[PDB]
Amino acid sequence: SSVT
Amino acid sequence: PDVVLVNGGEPPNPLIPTGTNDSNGGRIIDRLFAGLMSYDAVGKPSLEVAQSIESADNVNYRITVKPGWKFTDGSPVTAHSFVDAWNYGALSTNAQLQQHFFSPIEGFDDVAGAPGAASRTTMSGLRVVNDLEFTVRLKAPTIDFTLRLGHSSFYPLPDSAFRDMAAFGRNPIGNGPYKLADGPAGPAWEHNVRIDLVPNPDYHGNRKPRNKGLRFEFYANLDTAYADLLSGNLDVLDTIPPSALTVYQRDLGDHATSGPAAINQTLDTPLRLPHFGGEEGRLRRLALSAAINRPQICQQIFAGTRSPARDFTARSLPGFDPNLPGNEVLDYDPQRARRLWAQADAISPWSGRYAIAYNADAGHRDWVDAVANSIKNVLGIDAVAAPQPTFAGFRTQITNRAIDSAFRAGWRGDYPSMIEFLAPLFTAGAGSNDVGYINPEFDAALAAAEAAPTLTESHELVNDAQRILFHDMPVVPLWDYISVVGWSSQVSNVTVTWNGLPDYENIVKA
Repeated sequence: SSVT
Repeated sequence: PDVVLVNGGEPPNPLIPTGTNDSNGGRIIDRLFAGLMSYDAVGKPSLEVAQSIESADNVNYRITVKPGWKFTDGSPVTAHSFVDAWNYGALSTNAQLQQHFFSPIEGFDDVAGAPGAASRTTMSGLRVVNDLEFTVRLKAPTIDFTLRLGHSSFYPLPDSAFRDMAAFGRNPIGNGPYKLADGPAGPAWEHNVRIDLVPNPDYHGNRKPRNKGLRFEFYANLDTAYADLLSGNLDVLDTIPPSALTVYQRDLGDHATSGPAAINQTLDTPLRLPHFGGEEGRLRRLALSAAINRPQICQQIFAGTRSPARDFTARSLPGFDPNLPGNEVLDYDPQRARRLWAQADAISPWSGRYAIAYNADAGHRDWVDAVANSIKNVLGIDAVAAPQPTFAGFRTQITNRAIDSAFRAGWRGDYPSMIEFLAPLFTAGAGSNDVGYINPEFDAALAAAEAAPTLTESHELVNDAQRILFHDMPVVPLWDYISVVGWSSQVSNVTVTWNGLPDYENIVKA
């Protein structure tokens, strides 16, 4: 998943 | 409070598993559903909803579903609950960000963006046998197909979802260890503030909660979150702010733990931006990589809690190799950076501003400022930081292509497979390919790595495929993570998993  | 208070953020997208590509939504979705497999804290899968998953060839799979599972609306979990959710994810008409995970299934090309039968709405390779059994036929051997069956893209959905998926995404109904609260003063999901979850009494799987609920608090600022941790107003903080990196050990003692996690950070420059497409753009991306001093930033900005990238994946993954030929593109070399940038200027002279957008809610300010300053000083260009307040808004601009600058990105692993760090980001049609990179030779190299019969061969083929990435520099890999997680004196049994997240179900609160 795309972090942050 | 009796529930465990942990940090999170507003999901950029509704709470639909196949529509969730980010960690803010992901950390919620993974509490609400149970898939065919579940993952332990080291990322090893075990049978969960599946009674069996059988394949002798990595091409043909027979999946049997355990009887007696249900969603929190009382309806049963059946083979259809899986097959209908997977077909929904795969069909291009539904524009699901996780579509890519279905790509190895025969018939994907009919329903996705590919040559094939555009009237078809389901994948021919997915076949229901009976209420609790289905088969999967892949187009080619796929060494991480079994492993990925714990991932959210494969979660089952209740029949009611499909009648109104927008309504479902606002108020999801799942089958997993937690469910949304029916809280005493307003909705469980208070947008931009928090989400409240309580245990699902129906659930009897591998992740039974050891606590009475979870509250994900959507902090606007990680310094606020750290202050709350120190005062006991937050129980678990999975990201220590930069301001605290040199003091957390003094502040928290044995209530903080650190370790490598399968998470990376990149600098993404869409190929559609001025001066950043074609061969010109390739030369400029190589120049940017050479203009960034990853050891220095890791030491000074991050106090040693990031490790300089040596490839496009993460040091802690199986088969990782930090000494691949061609990885010198990830070494700081100002003279080389200027030579590459000048070669790009031979095609078209640079002009304008290079801006790095980021979400300010997650502690990126210091490093982004440092990288922009490094690029400015090495290359002599107008490079600046461009903060945005929230991850949700930032990702929305990236996804809809409104963003008009470079931007930070990075991947938190979904399961421990190097291919999983590459295919979702760099294959031509992937929903999380934020920059528009297309190289069919790379996609073919990954397919070859997937077809290998053994993990050792597969890993060596993945690493061969990464040579193409060293040449193309589709994004600039920066560093991978040393996670630092702190917790309050009111909780215990806090374990940090392989991808840096708390093992939420197992946290205990007296």
